[PDB]
Amino acid sequence: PDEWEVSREKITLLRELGQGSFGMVYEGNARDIIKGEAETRVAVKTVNESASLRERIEFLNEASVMKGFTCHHVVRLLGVVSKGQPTLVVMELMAHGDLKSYLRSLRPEAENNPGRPPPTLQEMIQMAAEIADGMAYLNAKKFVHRDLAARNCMVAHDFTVKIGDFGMTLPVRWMAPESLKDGVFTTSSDMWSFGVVLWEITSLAEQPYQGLSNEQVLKFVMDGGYLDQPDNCPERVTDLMRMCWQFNPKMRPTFLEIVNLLKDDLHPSFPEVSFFHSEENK
Ligand SMILES: Nc1ncnc2c1ncn2[C@@H]1O[C@H](COP(=O)(O)OP(=O)(O)CP(=O)(O)O)[C@@H](O)[C@H]1O
Ligand SMILES: [Mg+2]
Repeated sequence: PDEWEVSREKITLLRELGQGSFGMVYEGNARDIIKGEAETRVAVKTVNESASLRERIEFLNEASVMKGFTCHHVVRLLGVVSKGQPTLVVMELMAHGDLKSYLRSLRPEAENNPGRPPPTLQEMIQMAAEIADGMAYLNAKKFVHRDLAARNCMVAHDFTVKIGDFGMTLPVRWMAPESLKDGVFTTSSDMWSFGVVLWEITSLAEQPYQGLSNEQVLKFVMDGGYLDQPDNCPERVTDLMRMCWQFNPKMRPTFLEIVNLLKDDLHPSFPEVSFFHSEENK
């Protein structure tokens, strides 16, 4: 931990990035936080003033959990400021924000279209694999996410997609039938959500089950229903989605199996940074 402690003086806040459950998250710069570089672009989490003592404590404890993660496909903790107020949690910056928002900016009618076409089949597979790789890492770490969705995935400067955090410490449209029914959460229910993320990716982040109320989705899914394939969705992605949505959780694949299914169609750098190809998984 002390090894993680960073002096407040080294952090410079630049602008608001978004609201976290504990408080505002800002984009900033950190002086000499990573060996080899003078200054690193970073995301800085803070805890709102209206927070109770216990929440300020839980805020730090969460950072402490992340200290144990070293996966290229999960957003990394860079350091923390726990001495004095306000406390800060420095994470690697994901320059393109949450996946959902990123996907909607690539929509033809997007008032903020970055100027490129929607994601290619190749890019979608790369995203799937990266997301699956991060999930496999978390699962190997004994963590069941419970809230996997595009909003909870992030996009780096080089477009690498990573899982935001270790999970939710509600998401009806993303929950597996057994979770909706018995309220049970497993890595298998995380696979179901994973499928909805793929659906989100192919639909450029449309609202799942648009038209149905959370009341109807609840019954629909529990009766065995699932999402319709987006228009002109690539067959290969449709098959992955279908596997993820088998009513019987024992029938769905594992994240490791997802990665294995797509390993021969990824960017060359993948094996050098993936958990799947790392020695922590062999
Ligand atoms: N590392 C990072 N890089 C860039 N933006 C980030 C970031 N971490 C957080 N953000 C921004 O802040 C928003 C909220 O952060 P985040 O989703 O991590 O909070 P959280 O963990 O409290 C959510 P919840 O409790 O709902 O799961 C993100 O949607 C994004 O816009
Ligand atoms: Mg989160």
